[PDB]
Amino acid sequence: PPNNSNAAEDDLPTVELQGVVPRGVNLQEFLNVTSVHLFKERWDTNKVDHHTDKYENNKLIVRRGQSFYVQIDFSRPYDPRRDLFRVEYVIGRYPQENKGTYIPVPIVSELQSGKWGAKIVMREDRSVRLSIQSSPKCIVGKFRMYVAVWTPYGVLRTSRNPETDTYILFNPWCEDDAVYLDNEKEREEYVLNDIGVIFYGEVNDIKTRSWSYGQFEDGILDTCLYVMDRAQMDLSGRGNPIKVSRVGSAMVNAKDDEGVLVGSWDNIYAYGVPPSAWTGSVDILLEYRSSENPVRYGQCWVFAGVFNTFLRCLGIPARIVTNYFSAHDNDANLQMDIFLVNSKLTKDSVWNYHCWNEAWMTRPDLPVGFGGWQAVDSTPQENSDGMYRCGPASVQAIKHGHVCFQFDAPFVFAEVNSDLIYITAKKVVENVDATHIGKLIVTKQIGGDGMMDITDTYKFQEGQEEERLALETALMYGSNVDMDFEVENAVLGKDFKLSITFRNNSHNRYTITAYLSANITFYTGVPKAEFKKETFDVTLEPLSFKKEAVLIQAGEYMGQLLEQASLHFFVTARINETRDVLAKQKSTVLTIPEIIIKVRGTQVVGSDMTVIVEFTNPLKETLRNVWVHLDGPGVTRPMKKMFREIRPNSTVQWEEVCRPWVSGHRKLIASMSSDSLRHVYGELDVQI
Amino acid sequence: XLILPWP
Ligand SMILES: [Ca+2]
Ligand SMILES: [Ca+2]
Ligand SMILES: [Ca+2]
Repeated sequence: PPNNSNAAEDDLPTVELQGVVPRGVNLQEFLNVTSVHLFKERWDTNKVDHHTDKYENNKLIVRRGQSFYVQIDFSRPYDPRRDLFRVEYVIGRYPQENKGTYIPVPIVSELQSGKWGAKIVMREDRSVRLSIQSSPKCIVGKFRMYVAVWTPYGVLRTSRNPETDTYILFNPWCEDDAVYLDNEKEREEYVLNDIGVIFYGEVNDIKTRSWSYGQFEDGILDTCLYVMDRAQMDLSGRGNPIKVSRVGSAMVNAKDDEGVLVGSWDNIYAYGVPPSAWTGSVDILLEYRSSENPVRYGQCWVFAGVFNTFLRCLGIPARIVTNYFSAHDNDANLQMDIFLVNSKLTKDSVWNYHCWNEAWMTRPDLPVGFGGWQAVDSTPQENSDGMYRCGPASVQAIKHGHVCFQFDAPFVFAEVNSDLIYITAKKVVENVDATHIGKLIVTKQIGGDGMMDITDTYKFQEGQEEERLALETALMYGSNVDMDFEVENAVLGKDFKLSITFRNNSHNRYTITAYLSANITFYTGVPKAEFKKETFDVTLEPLSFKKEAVLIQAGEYMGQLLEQASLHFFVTARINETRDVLAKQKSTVLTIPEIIIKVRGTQVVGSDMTVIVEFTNPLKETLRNVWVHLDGPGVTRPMKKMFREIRPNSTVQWEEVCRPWVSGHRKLIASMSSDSLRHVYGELDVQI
Repeated sequence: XLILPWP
């Protein structure tokens, strides 16, 4: 039966005997727990290092994928020759190991990357101090903690103890977490800032409303867990920020799901608080928790403020964006249908401005390149699969019009860049406005109360041919030409060719208008930057293939690369004669040339050692003026060796004598640059 | 939040 409530619990036996245990067993032979410490004070190491010191909460709060310290006191000193125990974390009334809701934590010699385990780091008298590491994919929620000692007759378990209940939150500081955000200032504003600013007014008369998110206030964390309980969200999916944010967009509005906030626009707001009176999220959520019924009343910005609290509270980085001239598409055709004005036939509408949320996560369900900011909206406007909810829609997918990737991207696109279509019905299309919708999209700046124009993340600039091509793509995701591109043998440090191929199998001559967008992506699939954008025209003679090779120079991307970065390419082309649109996106990993560094001889910090740097020419071309640099602050003054030429696929070796002058775990770094290939590196750790 | 009339 479903396990969908954090508040519900099961009863874990304290004496889990097995088989027909004879009378008069002496269980005294085995360890028992006399006390557990979680070092959970808000001044102490766990909460400070886990960035949870701010919650008004007396229990331990930690973030997944990061280790924390606890201490277990036993009746006698733990002896691993005779004793075997394990820590357990448990959530729900129906915990299951294969569902992630019964989590046995083995005592291990060494913690391992991304796996639950506990390591003894200190022993004294009858106590052992443990460093516990949780999985970075762990379920978010309030866990019950037990210690289980194994005996030949069964398990001996600590009894229920709410003082050791432990909250595990999303971890933007953990690089193995789906919500990893590698910028501390960004983590401060989008996670730990509990006040903020929401923009409204008009494009030319822009107003500021302050908002208290209050995600650390007493009761709020518990309320957000209760929101998910009220949604009957299966616990096993609450470690997935896609599911958590999609549930949030449904549950924060009261339609369909008995959520938090009733919307009203009727200028009267009978028997409730009028939307403009709220100043923060705390009174709303806490009243929802206590009354267990929807709160009255909100509009766009209140929905987004309360949603922002939910996200940040759980650890999902989040911000509120404001779209000026926000379209409302009633028929899911991705344009504004304005009948000529006939107010009875015309069903679509435009808001002076609208508010919604962005949540930061990878998109493991989407192709590489669509992670990062996801638009999520809790203001009820349109049904998404029978419920009032919206998103996560990848802002990157919206920008290039790839609204085929879930969730609700066509709707969000229509909100930001739909055309106005003036229509006359009769016994006929009369005008087209392509700049009215979404004139400006903003969000609070980092470290201040001012605006940040972020329109360019959602759409290309009005009037640019790319804006048109992305919209035509958007409309196509709802003529006998084939289009494809391949990246011709791309090596890090060298230029390379992007070969876009059109095959015209018809007897017609076509003209093509097209753009290309080349991007750097983290290996987790989050986008980093566009480094090259071109629009170009080409004629397509009949019964012919045609390659258009695009040169991508090293200087265009080398200045923005990161470890394990891949490249993400968009190409969109319109057959002008047919208005047909061909759109493709592909990602590719750069080939990475190697530099191996060895050390011959002893590495004592007094005598001489020999550093062998090896490079192999990865290209079919001849490298020339190959400079090779060696750096190593404790081992060598910086040095360089030159090579006038390295023939194709040839290998050079460089021996360097060094006298290290410091002891410890230092490091050697090598670099190569030539007339063509440049800035390829190698590294080696060395102890002295 | 207001609905704006079509221009
Ligand atoms: Ca709802
Ligand atoms: Ca429409
Ligand atoms: Ca437009």
